Amino acid sequence: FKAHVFDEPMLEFGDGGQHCDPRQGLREHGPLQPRSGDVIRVGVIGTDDTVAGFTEFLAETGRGIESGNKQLINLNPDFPGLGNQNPFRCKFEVPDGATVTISRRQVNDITGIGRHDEAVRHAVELISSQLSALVEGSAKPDVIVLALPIPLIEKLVNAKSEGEDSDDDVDGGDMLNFRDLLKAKTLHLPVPTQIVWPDTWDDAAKIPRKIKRDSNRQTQVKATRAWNLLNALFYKAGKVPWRLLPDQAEYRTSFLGIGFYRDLDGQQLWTSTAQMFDERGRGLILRGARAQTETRGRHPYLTAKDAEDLVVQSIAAYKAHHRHVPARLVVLKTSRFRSEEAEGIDAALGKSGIEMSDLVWVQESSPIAIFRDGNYPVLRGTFVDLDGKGLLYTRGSVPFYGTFPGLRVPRPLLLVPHENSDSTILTLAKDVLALTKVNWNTTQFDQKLPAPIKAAREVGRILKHVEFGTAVSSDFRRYT
Amino acid sequence: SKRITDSQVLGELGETAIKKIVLETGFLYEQRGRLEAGTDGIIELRDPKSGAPLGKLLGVQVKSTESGQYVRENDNSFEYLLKPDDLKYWRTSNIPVIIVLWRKSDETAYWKDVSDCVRGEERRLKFDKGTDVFDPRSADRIGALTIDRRTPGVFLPPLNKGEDAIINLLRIRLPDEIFISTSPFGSGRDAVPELVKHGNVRFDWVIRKRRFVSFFDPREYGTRAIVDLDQVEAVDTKLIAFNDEQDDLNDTMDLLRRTVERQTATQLSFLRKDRLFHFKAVGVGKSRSYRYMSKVVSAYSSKKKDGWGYVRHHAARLRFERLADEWFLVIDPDFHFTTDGFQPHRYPEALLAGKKRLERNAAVRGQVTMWQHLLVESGKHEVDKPAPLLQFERLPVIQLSQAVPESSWNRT
Amino acid sequence: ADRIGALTIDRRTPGVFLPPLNKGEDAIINLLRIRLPDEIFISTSPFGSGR
DNA sequence: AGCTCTAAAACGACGTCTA
DNA sequence: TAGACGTCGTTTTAGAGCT
RNA sequence: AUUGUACACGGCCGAAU
DNA sequence: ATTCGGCCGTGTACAAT
Ligand SMILES: [Ca+2]
Ligand SMILES: [Ca+2]
Ligand SMILES: [Ca+2]
Repeated sequence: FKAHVFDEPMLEFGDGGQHCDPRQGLREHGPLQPRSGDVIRVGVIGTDDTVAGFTEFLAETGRGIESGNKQLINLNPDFPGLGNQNPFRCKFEVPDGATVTISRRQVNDITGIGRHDEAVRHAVELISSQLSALVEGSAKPDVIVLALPIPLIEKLVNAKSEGEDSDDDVDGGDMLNFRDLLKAKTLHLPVPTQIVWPDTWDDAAKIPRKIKRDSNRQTQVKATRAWNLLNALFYKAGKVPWRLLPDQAEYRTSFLGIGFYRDLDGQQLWTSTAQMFDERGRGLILRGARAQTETRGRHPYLTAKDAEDLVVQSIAAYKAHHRHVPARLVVLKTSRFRSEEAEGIDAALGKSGIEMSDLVWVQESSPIAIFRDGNYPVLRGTFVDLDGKGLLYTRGSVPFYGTFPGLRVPRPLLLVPHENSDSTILTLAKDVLALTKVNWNTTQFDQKLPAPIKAAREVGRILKHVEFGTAVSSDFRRYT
Repeated sequence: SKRITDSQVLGELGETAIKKIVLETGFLYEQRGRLEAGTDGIIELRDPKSGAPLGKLLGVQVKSTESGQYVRENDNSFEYLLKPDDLKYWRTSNIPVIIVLWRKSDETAYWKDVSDCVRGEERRLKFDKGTDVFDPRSADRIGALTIDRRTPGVFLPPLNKGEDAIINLLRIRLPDEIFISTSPFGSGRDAVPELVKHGNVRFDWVIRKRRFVSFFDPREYGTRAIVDLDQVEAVDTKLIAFNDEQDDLNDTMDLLRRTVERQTATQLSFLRKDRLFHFKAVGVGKSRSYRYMSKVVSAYSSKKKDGWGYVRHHAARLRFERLADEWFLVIDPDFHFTTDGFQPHRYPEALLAGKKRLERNAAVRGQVTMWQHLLVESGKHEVDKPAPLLQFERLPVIQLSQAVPESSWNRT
Repeated sequence: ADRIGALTIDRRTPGVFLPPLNKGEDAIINLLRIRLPDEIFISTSPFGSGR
C-alpha cells in the first residue's frame, strides 16, 4: 500500500496574496474580494439587552481581542482589530435605526405557549415580521444578526415550558428546529440572517444544555468566536473572503456535491445538491439547489433520469457564468454510486459534450485507519491508496497549528470512485483535500468533509421546511 | 618549528563532524572564517521534501573534547557552564544560537539553546542525554528555535526525513481448498438444531442458497444431516473467494467471521447484537490480563471498577474486506461492558463515552497492535489437534514521507 | 555604514498588540470586594432568635 | 570534584627597545 | 633607523588551582 | 444556533435466502 | 428470520496531549 502526504493547498487572498491559513491570510493580504465602502452595515434583532450587548461586541472586535491561548498562537490567534492588520479591511457597524427590539411582552407571548412546535412556529412568524420591517425601511443592513435572548433559547431549543414538558406528554417525535424553520421562512427576504447566542458576545452569560440541565454550554475562546462569526458576517454581506489558489494549467472543473435529507416525517428521503466552481475571475461560486423531480422514496441514492436532470442543472448553472461547458465535472456523493446513477450521469454528459468526469463516493463510515507511533495522529493530508479506494486524512496533526484540534484519533475519509471515472485516485484526493479549506462557515482550515458535500447537507436542513415547487434563492449565503 | 597542536586539530575535527551531522540531517552549514567571534557557523534550514532553503538561520558554537566527563555527568544527563562574554555576545545577536558539545572518545554530540539556562542560573545548561542528542531526529526541534512562538502566522514545514505507520489490516491466508456441496435446507437457521441433534458440533459453515460452504470437511464431524453426503466436494478456493458474484462474497465474509469466531474462542467471545468480539471473562467476578509482543508488554483486557460494579472488556468489530484479490481483516477497537463479566451492562453510554474521550492515538495504536498480535498468534498450531484454518499475517509497515513534529510539541 | 546598520534595528515590535488607547480620566469606587470562606455551619439551637 | 584562571599552540599588525 | 622581542586581539582544548 | 469533530443513542435502506 | 453492505438525525463533551 503506497502512501502519500499532500502539502497544504494554497489559498488566495487580497491582491493575489497567498497563504495556507485563512486567518493569517486575511490578516496579511485582506479579503479576496475587497468591499466597496469601509463599513458593513449590520442589523440586529433581539431584546434591548441583547441588541445593545451585541452592538458593543462588534465595537469590541474593532478595538481588538487578545488570544485565548498564548501557548498555541496559530490555533487560537488574537483578533487584530481596526489597524493595518484588519482581517476584513472594513468596520462592522450597527447603523442608527437598523435595530429592531423584541419586547418583553412578545417574549412572554412565545414562552407562554404550551406546545413546543406551536411556540416555534409562532416565534418564526414574529421574527419574520420584524425582519420584514428591518429591510422595508431606510436602515438598509447588509446582514441581519438575530441576537436571541436566553429565555427565548430555553423555550425554542431546550423546550423548557415552566418546568413540565407538556410536549413530551404528547410524546411527539422530531421537534421542529427553530433555526432551520426560520431560515426557510425568510428565504424571500433579500438580506441574509445570522443567529447569535449570548454566549458568543458575553462570557458572563451561560446557557444550560437541553438534557444536561446542570451543565452549561462550552464555547471557544472569544478571539476564535470573533474570527468565525465576523467571517460569516463578511461572507453573508456578499463578498467571498478567500478562494483556492488556482493552478495555471488545470482543467476548467466544477464540483457537484449530492446529499440526502429526511422529509420532516422521518420516512421519505429527498436529494439536495451543491455546486462549486470559479467565477471566470477572482471569485468562487457556491450554489445550493434541490432536485426538481418528485420521485418520492426512502432510497439514499438517485435514479436514472433523476440523476441526469441534476447534472443538466449543474452544467446550465456553470454555463451561465463561463458561457462554456466545464472541461471536468467532479461529482461527490454521500452514498455509493450505482449503475443506474452512473449511466444517468453519463447520459447528461453525452448530451452536453463534457470530456472528463469523476464519480466519487465520500464515505465516513469506514473502519480502515492507520496509526503512527506517538501521542499524536498522522499528519493532515496523509493518503493511502487501498486498491483504487482513497483513504484520505482530512483531519489530523497540523504542523501550522502545532497540534491536532480534535477530541480522539481522527476518522479518515474513504474515497470510492465509480468505474466510470477519469481522474486517478491520487488527483481526486488532492482535489477533495483542497475543497475542505474553502468552507466559509469557519476560519479553521482542517474540515473533515469537502465543501460540496458539506454544503449539500447544510442546504438540506433549510430545504426540509420548503414546500416543493417553491422557487428559492440558490445562493449559499442564505443557508450557511 | 611550526606546530599544530592536537587541540586545534580536535576542534577542527569537531566542527567538521558537526557540519557532517547537519548535512546528514538535510540542512545547510556555513563555516565562518578567521574573523569569527563566538559563533562557529551558521545553520540554514531546508525543506527535506522540496529541497527549498527556508532562509531561517541560526548560529552554532561547537566545543569539542577528546575525552573526559562533563560537569556532574551521569547516565541520564550532564551539565555545562558557559563563558559570560560568550553568553552576552549570543544574547546581543539577532538569530538563535545553539551550542553543540562533541566528544571524540564515544563520538557523541549534544546540542542545546544557549538561552535555555538552568532555572535560577544564567550560565548553566543541563544537557539531557536522552533528548539533547544532536542527530537528524532533533531537526524539528532545531527548527523550532528559528520561529518566534509569540508572533502569529509563523510556522515551519515538517523537517524530519520520514516516519513509519501501521495499518489495522491483517492479511488472511485462505486454505487452498473449500468444501462446497448441496444441502436439504436452503437456510442454516433451520439446519442449526439438526446439527445440535447430532454428535459433533462446530459453527464454521455457511448455508446461503441450499449450497453448503465450509473450510473443514463436513463428513469428518457431526455436520452430516446438514449436507447431502453424495454431493460433498472440495474445490479450489479461487472459485468461491476470488470471484465477482455478490452472494459468493457474502458467504465468504460470513464464513470468515464464523471461522475467526471459532478459532479465537479460547480468548474472545462473540456478541451478535453488536457483532462485537470482546475478551471473555474467566469466572464471574474474576479478572484477566493479556500479554502481547509489539518488547513484550501486557494490556489488561478486563477491568472491574468498584461502586455498583461494571466490567470493561476490550473488544473489536472485526470485519472483512477484499482488495487486489486478497482478503484482509479490519480491526476496529472498542469496549464492551458487563454487570458481572458475563451479563451485559445496561446503560453503558456514560462509561463508553468516558473511556473513549480520554483515549489518544497511542492508546488506540496499542490496542490495535494487541489485537493484531492476538489474531496472529491464534493462527499457529505448534503441535494431536487440527491446525487452525485461518492464518493472519501483519502487512508490511507503511512508510510516510513526512512525520509529525511530535518531539517539538511536548509543551505547546 | 550608518545606513546599513539601521536595517537590523528592528523598528517593528516583536508582534505585540496594545489593547488600550487614549484615555481622559480615572476614578475609584468606595465599593470593596469580599472573599468568603468555603465552609459554613448551621444548626437548630434550643433558642428562638438568639434572644 | 567543580570553577577559574592559566597555560600552551596558531594568526594579525604594531609600538618598543636595542642596537 | 633596522629588528626581534614584545603587548595586544581572537580560537582551541586542556590542565594545576583554590574551593 | 461562532465553529466543527469525537462519542452515545435512535430511525431507516439496498442484494439473496 | 438472518448474513453482508450502507445512510440520516438528535444530544453531550471540548477547545486539545
Ligand atoms: Ca453559520
Ligand atoms: Ca571556528
Ligand atoms: Ca568552537
